[PDB]
Amino acid sequence: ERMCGRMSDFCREHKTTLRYIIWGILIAGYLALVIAACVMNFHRALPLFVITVVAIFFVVWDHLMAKYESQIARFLSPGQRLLDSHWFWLKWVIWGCLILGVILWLVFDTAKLGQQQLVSFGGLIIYTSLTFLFSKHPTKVYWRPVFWGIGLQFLLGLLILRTEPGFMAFDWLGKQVQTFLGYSDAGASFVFGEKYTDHFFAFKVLPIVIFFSTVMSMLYYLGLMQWIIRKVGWVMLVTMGTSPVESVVASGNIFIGQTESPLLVRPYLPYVTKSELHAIMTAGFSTIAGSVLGAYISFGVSSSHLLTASVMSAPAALAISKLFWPETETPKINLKNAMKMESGDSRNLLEAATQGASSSISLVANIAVNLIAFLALLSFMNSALSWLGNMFDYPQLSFEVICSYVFMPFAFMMGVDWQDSFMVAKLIGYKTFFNEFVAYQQLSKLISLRQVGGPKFVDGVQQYMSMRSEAISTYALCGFANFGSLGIVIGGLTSMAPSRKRDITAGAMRALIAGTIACFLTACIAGMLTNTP
Amino acid sequence: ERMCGRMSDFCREHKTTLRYIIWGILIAGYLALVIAACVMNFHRALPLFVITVVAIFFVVWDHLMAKYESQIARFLSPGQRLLDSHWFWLKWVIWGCLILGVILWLVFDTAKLGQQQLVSFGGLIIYTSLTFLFSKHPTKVYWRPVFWGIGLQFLLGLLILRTEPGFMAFDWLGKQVQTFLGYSDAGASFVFGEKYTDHFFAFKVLPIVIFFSTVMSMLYYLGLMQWIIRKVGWVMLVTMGTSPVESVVASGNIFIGQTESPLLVRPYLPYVTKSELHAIMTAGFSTIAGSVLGAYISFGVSSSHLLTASVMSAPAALAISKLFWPETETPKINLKNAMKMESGDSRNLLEAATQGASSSISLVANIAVNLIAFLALLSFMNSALSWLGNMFDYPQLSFEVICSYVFMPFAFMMGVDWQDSFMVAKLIGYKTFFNEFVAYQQLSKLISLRQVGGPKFVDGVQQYMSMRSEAISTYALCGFANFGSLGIVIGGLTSMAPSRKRDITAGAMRALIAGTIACFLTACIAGMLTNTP
Amino acid sequence: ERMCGRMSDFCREHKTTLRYIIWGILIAGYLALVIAACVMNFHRALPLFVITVVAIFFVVWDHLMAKYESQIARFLSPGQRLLDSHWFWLKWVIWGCLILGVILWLVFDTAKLGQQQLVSFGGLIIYTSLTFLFSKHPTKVYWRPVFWGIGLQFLLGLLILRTEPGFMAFDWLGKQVQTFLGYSDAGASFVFGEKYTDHFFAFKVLPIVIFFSTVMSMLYYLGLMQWIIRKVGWVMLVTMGTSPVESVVASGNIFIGQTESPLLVRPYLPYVTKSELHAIMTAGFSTIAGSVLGAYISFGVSSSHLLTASVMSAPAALAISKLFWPETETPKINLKNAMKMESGDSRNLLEAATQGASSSISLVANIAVNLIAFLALLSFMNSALSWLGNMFDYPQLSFEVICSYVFMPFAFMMGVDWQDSFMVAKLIGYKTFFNEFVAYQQLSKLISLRQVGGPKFVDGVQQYMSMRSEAISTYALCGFANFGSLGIVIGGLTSMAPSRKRDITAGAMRALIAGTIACFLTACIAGMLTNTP
Ligand code: NA
Ligand code: NA
Ligand code: NA
Ligand code: NA
Ligand code: NA
Ligand code: NA
Repeated sequence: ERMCGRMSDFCREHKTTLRYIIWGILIAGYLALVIAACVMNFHRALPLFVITVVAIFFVVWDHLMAKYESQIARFLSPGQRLLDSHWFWLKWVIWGCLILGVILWLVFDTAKLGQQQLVSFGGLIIYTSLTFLFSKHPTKVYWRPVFWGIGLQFLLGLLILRTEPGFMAFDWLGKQVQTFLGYSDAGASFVFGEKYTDHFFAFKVLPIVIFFSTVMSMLYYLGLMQWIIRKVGWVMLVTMGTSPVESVVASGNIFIGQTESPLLVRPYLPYVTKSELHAIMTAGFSTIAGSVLGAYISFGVSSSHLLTASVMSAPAALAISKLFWPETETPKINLKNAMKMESGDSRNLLEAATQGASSSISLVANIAVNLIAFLALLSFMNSALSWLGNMFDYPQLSFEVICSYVFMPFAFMMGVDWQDSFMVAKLIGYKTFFNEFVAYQQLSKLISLRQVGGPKFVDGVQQYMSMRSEAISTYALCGFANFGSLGIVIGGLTSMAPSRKRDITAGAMRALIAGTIACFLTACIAGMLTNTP
Repeated sequence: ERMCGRMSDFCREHKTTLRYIIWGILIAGYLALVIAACVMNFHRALPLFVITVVAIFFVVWDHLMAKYESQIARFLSPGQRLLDSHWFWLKWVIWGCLILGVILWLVFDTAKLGQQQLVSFGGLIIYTSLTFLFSKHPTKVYWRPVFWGIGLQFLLGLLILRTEPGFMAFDWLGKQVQTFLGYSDAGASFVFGEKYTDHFFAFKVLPIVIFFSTVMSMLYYLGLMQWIIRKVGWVMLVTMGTSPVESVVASGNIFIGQTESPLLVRPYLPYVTKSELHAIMTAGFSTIAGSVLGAYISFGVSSSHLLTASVMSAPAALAISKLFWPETETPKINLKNAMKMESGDSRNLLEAATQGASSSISLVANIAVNLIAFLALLSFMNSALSWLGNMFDYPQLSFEVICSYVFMPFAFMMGVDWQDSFMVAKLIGYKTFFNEFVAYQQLSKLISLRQVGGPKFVDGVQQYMSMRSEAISTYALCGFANFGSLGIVIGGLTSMAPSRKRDITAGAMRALIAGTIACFLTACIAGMLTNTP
Repeated sequence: ERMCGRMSDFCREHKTTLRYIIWGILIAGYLALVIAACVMNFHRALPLFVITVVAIFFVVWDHLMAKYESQIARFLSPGQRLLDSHWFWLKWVIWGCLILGVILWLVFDTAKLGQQQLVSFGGLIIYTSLTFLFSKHPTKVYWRPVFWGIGLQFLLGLLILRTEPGFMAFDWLGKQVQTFLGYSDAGASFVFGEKYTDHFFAFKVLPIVIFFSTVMSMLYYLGLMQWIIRKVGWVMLVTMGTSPVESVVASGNIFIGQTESPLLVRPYLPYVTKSELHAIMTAGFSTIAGSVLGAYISFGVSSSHLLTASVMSAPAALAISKLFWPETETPKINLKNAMKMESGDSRNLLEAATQGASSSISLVANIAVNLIAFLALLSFMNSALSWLGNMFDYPQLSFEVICSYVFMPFAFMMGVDWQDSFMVAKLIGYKTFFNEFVAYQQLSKLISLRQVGGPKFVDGVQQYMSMRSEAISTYALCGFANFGSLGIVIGGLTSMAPSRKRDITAGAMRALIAGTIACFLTACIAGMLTNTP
């Protein structure tokens, strides 16, 4: 077997030049297909040309920043030194201009929209002030991440809600998610048949959760999910001044659920502070997950708003966390260690597909059983309350009637008009005492009634509300914060870090309240930028 | 933050007087609603007045017994000393009166009802005598728990089956369980749709098991389930003279399944004797669980009888256990340690709801798969037996035909008439070789046919039986004793106490036989008190 | 209790003579029923007489071989010594006759059938030669198991495909499996109702997997599955010269899946060589399991071919394993230790039924979810490829079009005609990138279209292919080899033998490729023996 020995020596001799040449050939093939496509017809091939360009730019970009990091840094140092020399007097000029601009925007845009928009700005001040008064360390507050986290949300809103490019971008992005959730029907129509639509939620909606979970596991194997997380976590780290670990877990919670996002920093969890641990739990309570995103879109909830609320919830969570539990210790973990994300144990892309499908088995089982239980309890609670009410000639008493009054101040401060504030309060109740599946199922009913066009009042009962109030409700409800999830959060985190059980249990309730305040902050900014139709 | 420091000092200074005042205000609110209700209309508010009274009585009762325990005990000591002085001659007078009363009841009530009722009394003597002859220690028998356990069942039967108050109480109690199992439909109609009734057992019955499991976990968090268990376990402990640990696990098995009720005494399991371990396994084999109670009621099985059989099965199990395996050692665990029941790890009532729903996932999965398997095996066994029978011109041979003859003596001794004893024997077979889901599904068929009113015989084949025989069958079938559950019992108990694997394995088969005898004892007492229609 | 003491002494005194007499009475009862049946009517009782005879023969056979093993061995030694004396010149005579016979069979049978049959013989030479050239140790090849493993497949094919007795035997055997998969409907029609057929795959096909899994666990408790495995593993051990451990795991993989068959030798896994570990993984990739056999028959795939492919896949796997990774070490485990199979922990046959049902819960859950995911990915991949193709005026581009060209040479070498080789290539693709559920669902479509009788071409598109090509495809697709199963195999084996993780990971990819080559070897032998209709 001399030939077998020679072939071996060839490979080990020039392994780097063999495998690199192969990729280069593959790349040339792709580029040949693209250029040929544009030649045959450019307008038809435009989306394939755009994708190719943006990918090339980032590949080049990321390559340059990695090699010329030392040179770029020193080239920026003379400027940073000059600013720190004049910053003692220049800070009052920059602050004064920002304040002036906030006043001008209120006077000339918010005040024009109306009173409900001004009230939304007041709720932002009130929700923030209450977070300070009830802070763990009201004298230790670092105010930089509070003002940057609110400013970033406002900039995102302006771009996305108040410009055509950002509006067109997130309307397009939402329509792609709708098209993508239809592919699950091919799998659902074989396992459950052509009559799979006889059981809509079980045989059509839970397959979407399986498919999206499968896709997310493929993007983590490829390293595309980690590539976006580092980009977003760096913007928040360099503006807000937040620690690397809590910046990475916040950007990851935009796409990943609360029980899986701390795995992005699993080795370094036993050494995080009490404030970083609080931020890790707040970020999970203030966001949702991509696996369940398509389920809410299937109900009839706006895809654009869901995507916008999720992106705005990362800087809101860190701003409320750092104000509800500021940092009194010194952080140990550095940037390089936080940005490295130990990828899973999948040898190929088809093994990553099966691991994501197998992991979805327990998710869809718990979704289904919690909804059977919660909705049976509600039916019982409402029969008991009518039994009791009838003893005072008020058999209308319900869980909805009580929540319409208990949570109505929170909705009014988000800028919902008086009438609809009693209908939004009911949804805050469903989310708080049950979950956001229940709440979003009820909101979708209200959306459908309005689209039909029937009467708004029947026998003095309001049937549906405005579109602005459905928007504000979409942001307020976008989070995994509910009283029953407090134990699966504590347990899952202790499992990753058993040495910290004492600290985890102490920060979990404050983190759930901060999560709710974070989602309400997003709804006040949306409310102050949306007009009244 | 001086105000924050002052507010802190106020709370830590008078924490006891702050939280107590709050509860007192809440209590005054409740009482105000009740009194106002009765004022507006008393007859309508009666059930809310009754509930409030019985709760107040027990709260006061339990408070007095806890404080004045030492005084009450000594006040009873002069009487107990006098009785132990005259007990040497007074024991013959009390025994003679009891015997006389048993004879008078047989002559003037049982003999009037008929021959089938007298046979039921004979089966009680025969089942008990066989338990002695085949005892582990026939010379070590302590006879006090054998005669009290039978007497308590007879008193319960008289009260519940032979008085209007006890009959009305348990008929009312059963109708509340029926109303309560309808709330699960609100959850089932969303997850599975309006067509959830196209798949009755899977999409309507298994949601009842989820809902009841959810509710039981809420009552354990509140401490209401443990409060009833201590009351019942104390009556059996003070009459029968049974050990605290086996008295607590028997009363808990009325409400809790066999794999979860030993958790009521998990710390003390490595130190229980061989007789207490046998009793722990017998009690689980002689009872059912609240989670599956509503499933059998959905079939059409009487709710009152199921509840009565479960309560009577606790003193029957201990009487048969102490006769099949008497105590030859000294018990270590005392009363205070057995009555303390380490409650779970739920921080609130909505976390207790989700833990009970999540735990039901594996229960309903195993119920469904065991029924697919058992009913497919039966179809195969019956085709093989017809194939074989046809070789002798008897293609009617079946599993039912064989069991109608093998188990017919056991049914006749419970007081079932000759004809119907061959139909009850088939049900004993289904339970023994399969489970009590199969058996109760078959009994419900027979109940429906009788209600319809068709012919009782068609072509010489009896279609349905009497109502007394459906009652006796309801008691005989109320237990988790079947040959296939012997391994999930051993495994689950070893997990809790790995040091005792050797003892657990030695007492498991004797405990399964004792379980069956215990359920048959209940059916003989029901049979001797029920009249022939 | 003197009588209880005497009865005890009687049993302990003559326990062996008491329990043996009982079995003898039971046996006499069975024999009495059989003889009586034949007397009443022999032709009707024939299948019960045949079964009884074959059982008696093996019981006697196995008893004689166990007692007279030493005598038989020495009686054969003079013959074995004579052969090893004349074997130096007699080896050329036996080899020359075998070769001559292969030539005569090609000239006078294969060449008569046609060109597609001769090509199938060439593919056998080509697939085998490629396995050598790419071998791990091309200079260390022991050629005895390569020629015996191919010869055994050819003998099995001749017997089963080219004689009436073997054809009638495996057609009868397949019809019994069809009858047996109908009993699951009794269980499916109660859990899911009379409308269980509204969801065919979920509510009718997955109950077959539950029932077959239940039955296999009962046959392992009885020791009937281990009794067949030893018989088949001994033939391969005494002909091919393979190690005891890899002979036992190959025969067990005919009936048992790949994640459970190494449990037949769990204690001895830390001491197996690198070649035996490779063979253990190849055998699992080249076979299927009895639990999923009925699911493929429900699609419409031939029962006889599935059974034949499974039996032929055991000697093919060992022949390709020993050529792709020959043995360079010394094996430690001996025959007695490999043939002993530690049976499970079931105390009776009804506990073995419940353990097999409970184990099927995760199997049917993973089957269903992987199919929802794989079929949703396919729908997406095909829409993306049409989007891209349309940029060149070729919107027909699909995953099927690409696989019809990539895998067409592999199908042509198995002897599929030119036209149908593009349709078989699509199925090889489905299996490789997804699984054999997807592939067999697509093959069944093609079978049904042909049975209908419609047009074979519509608009230039071939709709169905020949019956010979459906046969060849049935053998090529009978294996659990796919890229996504590589991680559940590694993990499950490491769990059994954590010390070998390094070796397991190194042989897993070579074992998956060898698995595929093994299934393709079976299809070339089937193809060279099947005629063109
Ligand atoms: Na999240
Ligand atoms: Na949010
Ligand atoms: Na119980
Ligand atoms: Na019972
Ligand atoms: Na296998
Ligand atoms: Na195969």
